[PDB]
Amino acid sequence: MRLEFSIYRYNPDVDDAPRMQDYTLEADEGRDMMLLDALIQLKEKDPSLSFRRSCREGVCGSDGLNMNGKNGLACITPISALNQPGKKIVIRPLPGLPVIRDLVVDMGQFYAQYEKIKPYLLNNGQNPPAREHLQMPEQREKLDGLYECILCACCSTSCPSFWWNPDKFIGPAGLLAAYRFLIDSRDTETDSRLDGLSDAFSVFRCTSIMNCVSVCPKGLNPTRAIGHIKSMLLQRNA
Amino acid sequence: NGVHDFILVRATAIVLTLYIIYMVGFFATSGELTYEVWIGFFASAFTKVFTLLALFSILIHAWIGMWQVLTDYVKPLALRLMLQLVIVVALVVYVIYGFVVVWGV
Amino acid sequence: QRPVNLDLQTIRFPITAIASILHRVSGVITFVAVGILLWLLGTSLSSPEGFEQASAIMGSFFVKFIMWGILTALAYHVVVGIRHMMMDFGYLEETFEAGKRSAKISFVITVVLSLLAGVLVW
Amino acid sequence: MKLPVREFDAVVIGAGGAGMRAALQISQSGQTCALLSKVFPTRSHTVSAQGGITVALGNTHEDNWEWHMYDTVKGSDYIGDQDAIEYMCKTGPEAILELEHMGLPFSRLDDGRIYQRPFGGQSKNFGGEQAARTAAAADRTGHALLHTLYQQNLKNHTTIFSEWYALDLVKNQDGAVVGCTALCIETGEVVYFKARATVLATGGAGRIYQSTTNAHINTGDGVGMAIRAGVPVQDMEMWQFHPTGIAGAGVLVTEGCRGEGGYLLNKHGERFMERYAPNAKDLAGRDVVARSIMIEIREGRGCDGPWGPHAKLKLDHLGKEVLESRLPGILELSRTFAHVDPVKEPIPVIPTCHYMMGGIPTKVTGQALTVNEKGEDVVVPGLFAVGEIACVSVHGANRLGGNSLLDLVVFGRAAGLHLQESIAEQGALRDASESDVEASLDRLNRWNNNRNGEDPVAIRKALQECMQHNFSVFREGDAMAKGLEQLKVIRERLKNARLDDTSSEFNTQRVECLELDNLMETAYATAVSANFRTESRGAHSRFDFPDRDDENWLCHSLYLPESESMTRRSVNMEPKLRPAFPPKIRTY
Ligand SMILES: *Cc1cc2c(cc1C)nc1c(=O)[nH]c(=O)nc-1n2C[C@H](O)[C@H](O)[C@H](O)COP(=O)(O)OP(=O)(O)OC[C@H]1O[C@@H](n2cnc3c(N)ncnc32)[C@H](O)[C@@H]1O
Ligand code: HEM
Ligand SMILES: CC1=C(C(=O)Nc2ccccc2)SCCO1
Ligand SMILES: O=C([O-])[C@H](O)C=C([O-])O
Ligand code: SF4
Ligand code: F3S
Ligand code: FES
Ligand code: NA
Repeated sequence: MRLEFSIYRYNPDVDDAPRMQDYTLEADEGRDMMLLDALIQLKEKDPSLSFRRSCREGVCGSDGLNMNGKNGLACITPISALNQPGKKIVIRPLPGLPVIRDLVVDMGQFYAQYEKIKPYLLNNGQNPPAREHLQMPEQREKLDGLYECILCACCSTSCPSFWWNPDKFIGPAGLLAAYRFLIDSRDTETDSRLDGLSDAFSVFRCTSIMNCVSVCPKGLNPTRAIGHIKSMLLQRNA
Repeated sequence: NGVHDFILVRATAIVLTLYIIYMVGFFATSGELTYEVWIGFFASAFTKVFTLLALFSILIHAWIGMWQVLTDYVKPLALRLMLQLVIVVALVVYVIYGFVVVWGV
Repeated sequence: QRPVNLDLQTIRFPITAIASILHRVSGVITFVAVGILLWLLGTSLSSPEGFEQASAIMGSFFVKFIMWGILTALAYHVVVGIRHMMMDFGYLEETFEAGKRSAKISFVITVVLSLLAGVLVW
Repeated sequence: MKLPVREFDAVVIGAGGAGMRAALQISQSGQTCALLSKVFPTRSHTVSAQGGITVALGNTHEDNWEWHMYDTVKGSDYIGDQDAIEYMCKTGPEAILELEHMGLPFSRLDDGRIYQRPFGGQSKNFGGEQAARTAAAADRTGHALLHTLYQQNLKNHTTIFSEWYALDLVKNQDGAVVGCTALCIETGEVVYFKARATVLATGGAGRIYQSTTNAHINTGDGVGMAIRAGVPVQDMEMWQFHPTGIAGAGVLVTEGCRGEGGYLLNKHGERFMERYAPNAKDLAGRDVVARSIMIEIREGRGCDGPWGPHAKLKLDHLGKEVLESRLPGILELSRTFAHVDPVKEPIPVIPTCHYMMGGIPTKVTGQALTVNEKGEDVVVPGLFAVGEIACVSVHGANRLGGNSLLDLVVFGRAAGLHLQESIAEQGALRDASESDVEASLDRLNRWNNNRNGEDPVAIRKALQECMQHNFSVFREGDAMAKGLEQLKVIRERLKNARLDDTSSEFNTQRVECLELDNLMETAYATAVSANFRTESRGAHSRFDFPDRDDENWLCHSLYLPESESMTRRSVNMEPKLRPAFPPKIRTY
């Protein structure tokens, strides 16, 4: 069976602006591949096609793409979920970020927002434990749904608030991370972290658009994490 | 700060929701709208106060809200401050014009 | 300088996002509308002559259409704003499912108010 | 100099577990350090590690680092260096508790301590009852570890060169390694990173095979770099084939499945690991479990279907709750890649190329080793290696589950603790000259100028098929000799291979071509080594020499790049804190 693609191309030493290019791929009928399988095959026939990938199992977060208008990872998006009689499969870079080449975006501003919220254990050293910090299962469960984030940027690049202020709004992924440290029992800087999240932009630009949740390949929920941050902010500053 | 906005915008939204329930109540339960029953409603101390309160609430709530919109879509600083000026003055005008319309009844 | 993919016509938006952009648009509309309603109110209160004049303006089919738009945009901003606040206060869940249901119910409620508005204006 | 020069005390090539640990440590110890990675650091293969970290914390039951030592030495089938294994198991607890204080989100016991699960090759009392010493974060431990380390590197302000591709080591006229050249993937700029210590931490090379659990980025760049610099590589024939890759996909499902109570069945529903390993059963060492599955298949007791030949891994008796809580990750992987829900059906699994026991030989300090003409060890001044790229060797002929992550942390840290002593010991190194640097670029230059040569896609497929058919779980004298011959042909083709994309802005073709040279050196070294070792030990199994030969092969095998020939190195058997564990018959 024939597969048809419309893929985003852009190379600054050749192209004046971006363009969509058509691609065909004979597929085995009785077997269903992932979009990444297709991409890798397209590259055999057009070696100039650049895209990121690595683990090919939805864990490393390399290959976030906008597929038929919706973000996800190529490596776990089956062709059968994208294919429509008489339409092309449309593949474009994650929205809102500068495009380096073809389907490769500059994630710098995404990583910058992550660093802004200080994503590392902050522990004041008082009352050191004999061995590991003791964390009861109940306290540990609070991290579930937060630490699994693969920093793929599917969520933030699908958030309008992030598009309009990528340098002021932390964005869903980052705020998800901030909350991971805000509720880690082993982190003692909760108040100080909240004082850095009180301005009009960091958290409050999130207005429950809820595009974050539907695209997360790991099934995480930024909206809910953000909601919790908002409560903590009010409990402290209101 | 943003916690301040978050709260004021919501406090005023609660007040305004009450005012709308009040004005809808009236409009939905009077039938024949003569000039006299109209002027009678707006002569009432209750209606005068509630209405002025609503205008203050709109001043605060819409100022916050319009600010949010502008700071998303209007990047150049000069054009933005000007639009804020217009909008703030308009809202203040609203409240003042509201005072003059009702104290005159 | 590097291109960016932000062609809104190539991106799918789920119902929750539609709901949200409409809430923003309805709010801007309502801000302008307040002036108009005030302009109208003040006319209708200045004298008995002002009142008949206001009724006559309300007579016009074109004006009824706009007044209906104003009331509809307002009902929309209000209802969807309440949805927002129910999430902020924990009355509504924040899962994607819950967000879809609540947007839909919000539309339904708005359409009903829009008719009650249409009736009130006819 | 016609090439920018970026100078640091240390340049760490690779930002997986090993590299990020070392960078952190080098930095805290006060030296400057550039950390290079050809992908954003959190996308390194460590991110995929599932089951956890094997280390004697003693949380789930009383434990002893000597028990862990015994298990490891036995597991390595006696060519693991005992002084190094001693260092690892004894240091381990402290090193791992340290990760917990960096915030790693371990799973927890009811009392709040780090959760440990059973895993293969784990015993109490030197070969007694089954132990549970693998510390875990559900089945996402590698993810947890890598992110925690990246976070620590952010907090320390490590200087990170993300998406730079290291091309080749640079050597001075004295033969010292003095840095490397690298290609910035975004811009195309090529630079010389000048260093007093160049630390290879580039991970494994499963992609020399046709089916592997490894990410696409595991191309043995460290092996190829060492070889081209004249640095020998060791035990290259020791390839661990994980017992349970998903049939038809290669994607791993953790040995955690068996540690939590799962087991393997054949087409008749026999739990055949009771027959092949009466003691440790499904938690026997990996070489044994992998062979057992492949025998079951070869004898027509394996199962079939959409996935191809396979064994069943039964988990459903563990229950939904335990599955979702301790093994959520394989739930996702099985549903996505096998279309099987482990809660209700067994997962179709087959042995799959997984981990590289071989690599650049090193001391405990991370310093790289070579041999002189009398066969004596000599430090390579300026060079170091840590992690899967290294061969310390703590894993010998078969690595224990859980022991790689431990290795990254223990040895990455150790290279950093010892760097000042290592730099002082080696002396000032003489500067690279301009043509010293230029030599590093030859390989890159060939690709840039070759337009009409052979198709590198066909070369890679041939290379991979060759390894799959001839250097897999069971090997044979004849087939290996023929495979080696085919590799020589393939390797000649590659010297004439074309690069079709000539651009400079994020051109991934160039990267992948560069990578293919490293697949080729790694495959070749593997094959030469596999032919050479005429015995069967751990993962290396031959029908023509079925037995373990402790009189002739109680030793490491060493591949010498200049002469392309083989030789031997002693295995160390002199632990400092307890007596050596003597070689004995190894069954599970
Ligand atoms: C494949 C695998 C391995 C694995 C596992 C699960 C899977 C799917 N689970 C494990 C577990 O539960 N416990 C354990 O003890 N080990 C487990 N393993 C094995 C282990 O994870 C791997 O051996 C280990 O993670 C390797 O770590 P290491 O730090 O040594 O290497 P890496 O993670 O692949 O990092 C490689 C880095 O090097 C950079 N690189 C490579 N080439 C270049 C060049 N040319 N230039 C610049 N950088 C380069 C990569 O970018 C990466 O940063
Ligand atoms: C009376 C005239 C009103 C006007 C002119 C107005 C205008 C606005 C504007 C311009 C915004 C910002 C839009 C955005 O950020 O997308 C806003 C936000 C909001 N509106 Fe109103 N509004 C009015 C009344 C109300 C009422 C009665 C409610 C009660 C439901 C309400 C609910 C909300 C809420 C909850 C927000 C907050 C969302 C956020 O914080 O971003 N509004 N309004
Ligand atoms: C940023 C923001 C909105 C946004 O811009 N939405 C949007 C804009 C364009 C296209 C889709 C959605 S609507 C809710 C208030 O916050
Ligand atoms: O089964 C695993 O989790 C994994 O394969 C463990 C190691 O150590 O490699
Ligand atoms: S929360 Fe989800 S979509 Fe967002 S960065 Fe993490 S894994 Fe990606
Ligand atoms: S998609 Fe964006 S606005 Fe808030 S709920 Fe989401 S972060
Ligand atoms: S390639 Fe690693 S997530 Fe898709
Ligand atoms: Na190794």
